[PDB]
Amino acid sequence: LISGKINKLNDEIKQLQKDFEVEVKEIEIEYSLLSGHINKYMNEML
Amino acid sequence: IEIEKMEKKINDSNLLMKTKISDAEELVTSTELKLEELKVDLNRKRYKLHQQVIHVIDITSKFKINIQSS
Repeated sequence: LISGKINKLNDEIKQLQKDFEVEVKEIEIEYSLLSGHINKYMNEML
Repeated sequence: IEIEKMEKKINDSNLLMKTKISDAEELVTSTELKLEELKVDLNRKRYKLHQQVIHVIDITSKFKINIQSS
């Protein structure tokens, strides 16, 4: 239970949190890239 | 009195057995339920982040349409 099931579940929780953090970071990278594209779109108005 | 004192010890040990087994099973079930709830919450957060990305794309499209129509 402790060294097994409970520890395995805790490790799975940590891995799921890490995967969620990676996905959130990728989504925020896309967000920042789109924002930079829009800022450049201001320059492309000229 | 020695016999009954150690019999009370035995009864306490059996009650502790039942309590320990119940607590261990409850801990395992609670950890599993917490994992499932965290999975659901993170899926919802991912969906909300995708919706936010869609909202930003919609904002960009609306701004482009407004500028081009002007």
